[PDB]
Amino acid sequence: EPNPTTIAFQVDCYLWHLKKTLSMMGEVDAPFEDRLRREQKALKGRSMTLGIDIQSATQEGYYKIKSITE
Amino acid sequence: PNPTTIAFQVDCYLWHLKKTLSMMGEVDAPFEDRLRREQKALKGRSMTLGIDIQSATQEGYYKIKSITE
Repeated sequence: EPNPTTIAFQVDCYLWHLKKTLSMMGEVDAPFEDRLRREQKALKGRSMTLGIDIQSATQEGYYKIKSITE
Repeated sequence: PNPTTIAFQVDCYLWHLKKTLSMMGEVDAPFEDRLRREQKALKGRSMTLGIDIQSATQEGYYKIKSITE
């Protein structure tokens, strides 16, 4: 019985860190990095609702993505 | 290269990840709402780019693993 709403937040947080990383690396286009600015305001708003640290959650998301793949 | 294509590859493979989690029943309904809405977006971009989703997925996989940790 793990918690879907928390996993979702963690995964969204990590995926954002992954997507952002590629933008850091100049490998993506402007709309991609625009969805990135907005997704960021989104997670903050969600971070504040759930009361869950984003740095903390990125870690867990990273873990979850790794388990279903690699 | 090029940035629009990479971005499409990443989006598609990331979508495949999100759906996998959706199927595992490990994410909630809004995440699944985002997933279903995104799907119709990606089909738009695919017929705009001339890039089939399956193949952009395959590509997306290798691209992300190379930055994974």
